[PDB]
Amino acid sequence: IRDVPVLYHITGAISFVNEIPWVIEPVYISQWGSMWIMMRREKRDRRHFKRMRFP
Amino acid sequence: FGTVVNALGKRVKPYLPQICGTVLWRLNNKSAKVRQQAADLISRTAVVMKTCQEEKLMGHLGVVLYEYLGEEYPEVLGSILGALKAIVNVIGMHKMTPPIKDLLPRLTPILKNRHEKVQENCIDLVGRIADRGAEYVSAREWMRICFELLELLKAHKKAIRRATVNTFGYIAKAIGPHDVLATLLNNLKVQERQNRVCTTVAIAIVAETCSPFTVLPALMNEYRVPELNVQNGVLKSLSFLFEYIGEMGKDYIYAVTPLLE
Amino acid sequence: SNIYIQEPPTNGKVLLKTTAGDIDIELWSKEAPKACRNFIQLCLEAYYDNTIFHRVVPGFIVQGGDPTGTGSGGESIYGAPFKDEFHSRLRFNRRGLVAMANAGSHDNGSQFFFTLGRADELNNKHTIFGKVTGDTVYNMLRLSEVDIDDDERPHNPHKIKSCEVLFNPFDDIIP
Amino acid sequence: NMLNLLIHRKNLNYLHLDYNFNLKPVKTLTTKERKKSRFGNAFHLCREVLRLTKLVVDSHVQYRLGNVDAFQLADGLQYIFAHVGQLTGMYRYKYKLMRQIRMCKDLKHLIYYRFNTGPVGKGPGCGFWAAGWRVWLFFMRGITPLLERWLGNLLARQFEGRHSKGV
Amino acid sequence: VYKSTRSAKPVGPEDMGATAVYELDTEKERDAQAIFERSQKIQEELRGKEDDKIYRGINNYQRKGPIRAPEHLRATVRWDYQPDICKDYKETGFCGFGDSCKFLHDRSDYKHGWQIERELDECFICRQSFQNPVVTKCRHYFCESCALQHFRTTPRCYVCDQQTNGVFNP
Amino acid sequence: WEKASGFEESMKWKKLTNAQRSGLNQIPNRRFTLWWSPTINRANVYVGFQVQLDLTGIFMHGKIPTLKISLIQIFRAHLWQKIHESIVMDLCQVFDQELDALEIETVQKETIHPRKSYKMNSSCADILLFASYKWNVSRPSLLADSKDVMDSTTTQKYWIDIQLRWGDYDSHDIERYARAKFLDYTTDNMSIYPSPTGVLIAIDLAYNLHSAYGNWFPGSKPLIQQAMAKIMKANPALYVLRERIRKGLQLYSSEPTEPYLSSQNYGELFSNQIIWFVDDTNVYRVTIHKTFEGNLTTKPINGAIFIFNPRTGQLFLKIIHTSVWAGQKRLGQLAKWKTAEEVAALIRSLPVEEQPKQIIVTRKGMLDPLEVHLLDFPNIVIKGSELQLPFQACLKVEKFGDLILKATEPQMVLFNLYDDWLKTISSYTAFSRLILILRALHVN
Amino acid sequence: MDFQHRPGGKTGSGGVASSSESNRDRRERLRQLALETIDINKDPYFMKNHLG
RNA sequence: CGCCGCCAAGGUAUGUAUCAAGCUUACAAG
Ligand SMILES: O=P(O)(O)O[C@H]1[C@@H](OP(=O)(O)O)[C@@H](OP(=O)(O)O)[C@@H](OP(=O)(O)O)[C@@H](OP(=O)(O)O)[C@H]1OP(=O)(O)O
Ligand SMILES: [Mg+2]
Ligand SMILES: [Zn+2]
Repeated sequence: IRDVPVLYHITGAISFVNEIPWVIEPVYISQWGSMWIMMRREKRDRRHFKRMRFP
Repeated sequence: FGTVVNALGKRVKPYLPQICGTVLWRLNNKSAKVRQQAADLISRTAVVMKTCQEEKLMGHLGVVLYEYLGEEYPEVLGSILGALKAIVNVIGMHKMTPPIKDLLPRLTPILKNRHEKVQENCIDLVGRIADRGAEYVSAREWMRICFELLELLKAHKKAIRRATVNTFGYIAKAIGPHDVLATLLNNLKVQERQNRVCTTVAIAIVAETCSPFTVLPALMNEYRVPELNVQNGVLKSLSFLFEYIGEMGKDYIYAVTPLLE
Repeated sequence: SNIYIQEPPTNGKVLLKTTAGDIDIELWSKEAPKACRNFIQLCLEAYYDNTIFHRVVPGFIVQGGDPTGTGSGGESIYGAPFKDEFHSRLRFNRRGLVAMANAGSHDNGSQFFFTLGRADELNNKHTIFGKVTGDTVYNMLRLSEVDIDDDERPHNPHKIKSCEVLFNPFDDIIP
Repeated sequence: NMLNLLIHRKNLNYLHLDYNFNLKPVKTLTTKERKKSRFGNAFHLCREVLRLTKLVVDSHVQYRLGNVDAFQLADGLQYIFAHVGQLTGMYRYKYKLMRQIRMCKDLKHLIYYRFNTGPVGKGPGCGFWAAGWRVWLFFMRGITPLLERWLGNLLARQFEGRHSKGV
Repeated sequence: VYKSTRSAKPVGPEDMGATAVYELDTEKERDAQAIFERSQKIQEELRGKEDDKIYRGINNYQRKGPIRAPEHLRATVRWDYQPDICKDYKETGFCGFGDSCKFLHDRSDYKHGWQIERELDECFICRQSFQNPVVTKCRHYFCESCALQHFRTTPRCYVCDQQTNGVFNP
Repeated sequence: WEKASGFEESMKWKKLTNAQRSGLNQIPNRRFTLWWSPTINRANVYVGFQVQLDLTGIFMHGKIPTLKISLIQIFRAHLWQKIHESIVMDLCQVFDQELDALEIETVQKETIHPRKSYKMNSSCADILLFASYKWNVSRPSLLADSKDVMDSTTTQKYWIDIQLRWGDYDSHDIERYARAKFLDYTTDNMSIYPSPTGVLIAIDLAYNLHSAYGNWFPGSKPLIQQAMAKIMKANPALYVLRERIRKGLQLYSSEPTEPYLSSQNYGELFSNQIIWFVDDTNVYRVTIHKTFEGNLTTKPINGAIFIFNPRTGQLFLKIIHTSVWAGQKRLGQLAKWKTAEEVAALIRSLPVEEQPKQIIVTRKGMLDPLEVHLLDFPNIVIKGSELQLPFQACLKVEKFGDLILKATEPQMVLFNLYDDWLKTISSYTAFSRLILILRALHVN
Repeated sequence: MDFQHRPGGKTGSGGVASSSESNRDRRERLRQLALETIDINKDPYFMKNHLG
């Protein structure tokens, strides 16, 4: 889900989400390495893969 | 071909598919001027298809001849208009498949084509449309073609010139003789005969169709315009008018005697 | 494709066998919980057996769930009538929708209705709680016979002869 | 709700902005209303950055409706970040960003020919979407002040009128 | 009556159309890109072979062509309502630009699509009962003794003063 | 091409204001753009935004103005609606034949809803067929199949919907379009279909070709195959579209007469579906001889199975060796079963795109043998027609004559009968040449 | 197209008139010319009669 | 040793006279 801070106008006009992401760079590079591995293993082992029908 | 199929009459029924297939394919042909043979053959065999209980294929080649009339060759388009004339006769006007609501507006720019054959067939068709189908317009449209029928004078064939004055009479019986007549009275200052005597004739036609007392005050008025041509024009139109109306001159002789004196 | 189903997924289905045929209404249980609980509870009581379809406005609606047959008798399993449950993705754009029938305020009972066409006048006025599974929408288009005799209620209305519960979420007992 | 309020403020009512951010006439507009209703690049460039974020948000809401899963979402918005231009028409109104469209399409090859190293196959599934996400954020990093300024001038000219022979 | 299949699984797809596939052209294995790929492949396998004349197919004697559509993208469709028609030549029969005008030269005033849409949403003289309603020459049905008294008043009729000429009939 | 009066000697010497004197002539510039409309408007270069014209279905993949002005004058006077109404009335009128089905009570043309003809995202049922009772309909399949198992819901009424589309060189396959779009509307929820059964018919105006994909109640599919091959062959609205393309394009034939086209089987061979001719007359054939002894007897020498593709000239000549003329029984009566095995082996041997959609045998003795040997291929029609061909005269030409006689094996050779005629003439004319040459060798 | 450098024309133009209306306008124009020249010459013997 | 990928204006006039929603303050007040 990733709930996140926000900052909204009292009129409900605009809702700025107010955060800079800030990841620790070894754990971030290793998380992307983790799902590079897992996502190769899912494209290898899906019987046929369909995307989204994009709008 | 025409005499043979007119002799065979109703016995030609299992040959109309062969003929109409031969003609519809025959009407492409390299543009090589065997397309007025196809269109002339349609105009000749247009008679035999009504008396042989065929109006479906009449409705089939009426709409085809509706768009072979964007030609650049004049002698092709003249035979197209001859064929389409023969179909407008052999079917009713109010029950034909390229209907007159959107057939006459295709014919108004054809009418600016200075070839004699195309002019001739176009105003024969516009005359039949203008008396029998005057409810298929804006009644602005008849006004903007009765400025076309002044340039459709000065046409060196005399059948064009005597058909266009009939079309003025019919346009007048449609939309009234106060708009077409101001047109014909602005036409009287041109310097050209073949173009003033044949609008004088048209003034007499619009006179005798929709009765004079609709033309005769304005035609009596424009003797006061100090030009030679318009004065000889209103006198020549009184000549053709009295010649046309005959015994109705008992009513109008006292109105024109102070003019002729 | 380009066709876009454009409405939330269902959960829980009830087959319902009227004299016009079999109609398998499948419910939006999550999107409208109290009304779907009402409907599977009453179908599980066999409340609706021998109940007629007493009003047909052909092209607009066909109503049922009146075991008195006049247009007012409906007894929910809440005792008092309950609340309307609207949803922005449940609207009356098509046939096959099933909705509780209201007389104004939060007054929903047993009396419900099928739609027969487009019903945009009823948006935010009635609680859509189920669609009809296709190949059986024609059995509920059998219900729209032009026999109406009046502004409503034809000669021989179709009666609900049974009411199964093909799938039962949210555990219940009858009375 | 504010791109539609510009249209309702200018009393157009023959243009329809739909929920996926297109803008369509509905009337074969006559030429006094062809000339009042055309927009510049400050309306349209904002409309297509909002169409881009509408596609990304529709991907995540398709995932959290639960009717598409995580590998398929990851391949989804990798396709979104890689193939804008083909699905937003934002380049049309600001053509300098065509470079970044190409820079997605270039680096896509980098990723899409190292997924397919080995027995993995030449089909869809490359859900490694960081490297396109980054460049379409580095676009917005410098398109924040520019079309904030363009919309400043647009809202000024709408709410206090244009100045004829001023500057 | 259409009997139902009577199973609890709902009507449609599980993904609710989120993998709708756009299958309006030739399918993947028979597509011309795939035929080109087959030809490419089989020309790569037979290389040391020199005219073994087993013929293999048409193309293979020695990705362009009809190109494959993205299956995962519905194309965003508009209506191009704005017709290219000379307003002049439509309503006048004369364009000042001749055949150099960039518009159509059509003269048909058939309705547009949106126009079809926004129509698509929408006795008697005495005034008594007919006491022998009896006639004259010319359709005039009067009551009997009342029209006799009418003849005592005036010899012609009441409706249009037509000459009865004494003639009076039932 | 155009011939007509671009010189235009003294034109009809008119007045010519300014822009009609010096401006550029738009009309050849837009007939060229009309002419390459499938490849200038192809659907899949960028596959994003497309804009369909009003009152038609053309979709315009690009901001090209001259193409739009070319493609609107040939759909000028509401003619998309007019083609829709014309073909739907022609194939409601072909269902005056009611009792030749199971029956048909009525064929209700439903209420003429405008804007159906080009509403692409949704559809309605167009003509509804009522019945007395229980048409036992099929599962949905094309009208290019043959199998038609026909075991599904026995239903009362059966709708028919007809769809029109336009070309564009990347999607011109409406075997696939009718399938995909039938599925799209029948699984839709804005549909107003009156029954789960009926068929959707797709026709493809530019690149004019037709198919359908629905389910089939018994006497319908071979009816409507002929019933709309006749509509594509002849229909007034779908003829004024044809000639209005030709007049907005300036094309003319240059032949005196209509080029041999009729309701002959010659003419649908060349609709880019693969059709094969099959000659099996010369499977068994006997030499004429005098021996040492004065007696006269018969020798079963090796025979031929001719298989001929008329569009490409490919001649699959199967040899049938002498030595399978021993051991078997009813030798003049088993070739019809030993032929269909080899022809289906040829079907299996060839690539996927080269195998036929239709096979036309000679005089009928193999419709059920090919039906029972083509169990692995349901969708091949086997037909006997009146273009009987003298492939026996192919045993008079010497390159075939020695190769058929002197063989040691079921050799299965290939030849090509259109030598280099397709460099200069069409398949149509080279076939009209080849049947002349074979019939001329046959009679003399 | 050069939409800038094409020989322009305006919409609703009605076009250039035929020979009869053009030379009738030439005769009226030439009448106005000769009338103003004799007016400048102040000729007292020029008369135009009842028929032009 | 492998360029390239395209929107808008420029044409279907504008200028007047009566007839509502859009937008505007919800005010100063014997
Ligand atoms: O962009 P698309 O045509 O939709 O297809 C792209 C890509 O195209 P470009 O390389 O032109 O950007 C390549 O496909 P092709 O170049 O072969 O058309 C790519 O590389 P591979 O083809 O080697 O994989 C891959 O295509 P594929 O579908 O084979 O993965 C990929 O496809 P996506 O569109 O799914 O990214
Ligand atoms: Mg200008
Ligand atoms: Zn024009």
